[PDB]
Amino acid sequence: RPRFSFSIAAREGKARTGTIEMKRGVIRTPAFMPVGTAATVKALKPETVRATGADIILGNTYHLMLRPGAERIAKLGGLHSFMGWDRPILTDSGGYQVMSLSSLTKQSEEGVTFKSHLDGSRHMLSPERSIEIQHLLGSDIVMAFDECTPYPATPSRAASSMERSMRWAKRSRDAFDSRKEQAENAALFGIQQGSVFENLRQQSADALAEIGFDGYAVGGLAVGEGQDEMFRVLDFSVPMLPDDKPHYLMGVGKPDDIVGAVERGIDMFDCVLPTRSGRNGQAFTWDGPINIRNARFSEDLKPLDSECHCAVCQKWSRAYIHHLIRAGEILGAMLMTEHNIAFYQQLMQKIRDSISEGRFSQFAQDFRARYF
Amino acid sequence: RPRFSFSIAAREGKARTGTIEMKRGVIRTPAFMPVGTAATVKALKPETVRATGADIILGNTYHLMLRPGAERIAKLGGLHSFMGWDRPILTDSGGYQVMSLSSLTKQSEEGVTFKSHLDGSRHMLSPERSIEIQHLLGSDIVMAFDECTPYPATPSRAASSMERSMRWAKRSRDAFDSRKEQAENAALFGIQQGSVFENLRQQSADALAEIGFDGYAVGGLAVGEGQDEMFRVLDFSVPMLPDDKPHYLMGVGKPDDIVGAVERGIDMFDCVLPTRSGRNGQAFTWDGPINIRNARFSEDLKPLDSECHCAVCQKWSRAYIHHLIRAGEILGAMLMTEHNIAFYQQLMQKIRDSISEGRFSQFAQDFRARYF
Ligand SMILES: Nc1cc(N)c2c(=O)[nH][nH]c(=O)c2c1
Ligand SMILES: Nc1cc(N)c2c(=O)[nH][nH]c(=O)c2c1
Ligand SMILES: [Zn+2]
Ligand SMILES: [Zn+2]
Repeated sequence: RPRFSFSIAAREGKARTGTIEMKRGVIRTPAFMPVGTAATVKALKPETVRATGADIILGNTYHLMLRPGAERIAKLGGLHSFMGWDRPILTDSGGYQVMSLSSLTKQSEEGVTFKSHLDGSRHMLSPERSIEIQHLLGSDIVMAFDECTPYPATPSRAASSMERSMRWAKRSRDAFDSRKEQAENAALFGIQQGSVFENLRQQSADALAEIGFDGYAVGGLAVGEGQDEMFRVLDFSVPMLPDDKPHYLMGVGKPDDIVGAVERGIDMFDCVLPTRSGRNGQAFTWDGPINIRNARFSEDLKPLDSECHCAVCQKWSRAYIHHLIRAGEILGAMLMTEHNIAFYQQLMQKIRDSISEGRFSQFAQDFRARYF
Repeated sequence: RPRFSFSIAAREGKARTGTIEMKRGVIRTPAFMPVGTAATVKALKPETVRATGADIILGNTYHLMLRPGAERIAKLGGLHSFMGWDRPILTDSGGYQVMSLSSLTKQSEEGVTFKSHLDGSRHMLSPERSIEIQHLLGSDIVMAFDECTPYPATPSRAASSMERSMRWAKRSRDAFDSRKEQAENAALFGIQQGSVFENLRQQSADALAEIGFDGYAVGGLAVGEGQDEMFRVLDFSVPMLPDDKPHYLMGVGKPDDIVGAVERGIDMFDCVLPTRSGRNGQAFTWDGPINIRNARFSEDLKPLDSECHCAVCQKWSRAYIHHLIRAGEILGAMLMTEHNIAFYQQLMQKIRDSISEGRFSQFAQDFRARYF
């Protein structure tokens, strides 16, 4: 396969369905990427993640540079080898989690200096270091290092962050290209910023396209603005990005958000929702999510979802998983997670098929009628 | 298959190797039984437990009567159906864990009344109720309800507990037999008591044989007496039990204890060691156990054990599992547990094969030379 090749097979309105070919595998889009936090998709062996239908997973750069270490993972043969996942891996830049999880973050034009929320150590993450860490990890899709703008943002602050992000996008591009091995085997995605302001999003899109990237992510969303606002922003933002390249909506995972995002042109998604779902009792079903911990499921012999085809719904009942979760049993987490990720992948398959068949709009309608 | 049929295929000294045929499956002996505490073998799907080579698992009656409830499990179709394990299941009487984990235990000739260490509720466990609960669970091998004697024990107290246990063994037998369905489909094991005293063990063995059971367990050991004393007691105790029936050593699981116990006539074992091992970093190897959390394994690319054939040793390195455990990741527990249970099953296979081939004594010697 080629280093990177995105092809759209079918369309319906703004929605697209196709594939991304990379050296390590083919990615069917719209795609959902399970998140591997500390070099592991929570409570799941990589073979199980693949069994759910996943073509690609996301790796958190922030956690990896801290815990085992980027250099260490490289010495061990790369993240793929390390965790046992031989398919594509998209890695975030680490920046977003630096601003969310780390201590004493000192920001500058050069990058960001911060303290670990673990050992209390110190690191100087920058566009160059982030690209380098992602290289050390052996990432297939590398995200440009940016600065996520907090919501709500004033036009002036949103402009400054976006402008800095565009400058950092150029530095990310150059860092990526100067590393021969990485440029020849991996892909690079740029990230659009501009908060909720149309003019800023347009300037960001133009700057990104001018630099040139393999894919374009819509950043700065799913940060407290609500679905209506997110959709309103996506309405004008997605059309600004190059049509022939993948559109990636970062940190978006509620089923209804994904459906609406695909209707607006998004091809890729990632979220912790599925993994953190079965950690509190939340299991997704076609009739809406349910909290397995509720007493009404103590003697329910039916599977988590009536039509889901995952191994969990084939083999175990709600009653058993209810008991497992309430007992604080690890198997409870394993089973809940497998089902949830499988549910998401089935959602992505239903989306891809409906687009390919020109009945996506009807699917979106039927999905919402039942889900809500 | 028959309700119960034990047959010895080979012998070497006191050691035996054979099979127990039951309706739900064949059990190869000497056998190691993984422990399913809250209706789950910690961090493992039942298919994975079977993949390690396990022919049978143990179910904790104490935990089950408390958490989901015996009656509830029965209404749900039995423990086998509930947890997804269709092979034999041996259930303890619940008594031992009543004296170890529960609050305010009030003992009498009728049984034991106690408070739950969970909700703080109250229950009246007796030989009749224990047998009944095990029936409700759908147990294949039912353990008689006894009274484990604390170590050290005075001759007088050991005698009183043993005598009470023999009276409770008779009540267990009668309770079991009066329940047609249970008597026709399940097996009943009696438990020998008498502490470290030879005369008491002899009286217990005689009383048990007089009543008649499908199997005989050596109870009252692995309670703080040390390996030398345990072995010394087994030396004279095992020969007192019927030779043509299975000999079960309860709560014994260190690899060296199992080897020495088999040399003394034991056919069945169960222990939490394997499951609680990979919870602190302990992984068993042929060169002795290792603590995966130790910094020396951070960049060790070799598998947990060099010759182990489990899926974990085929797919992941010490370095990865070291990181997972130190990161508090669930997959760390899943991988450590699978390997440890697989190691135990391989130990049981090496024991069975060496007995069948008349070279067990040599195996025991070689095993210890390397393990220590
Ligand atoms: N919701 C979001 C999640 C993310 N991981 C990111 C990011 O990594 N970079 N930039 C972003 O804007 C962003 C937004
Ligand atoms: N070590 C032991 C573990 C056990 N689960 C038991 C038991 O269940 N009954 N009686 C016993 O003596 C005993 C001993
Ligand atoms: Zn399912
Ligand atoms: Zn192994």
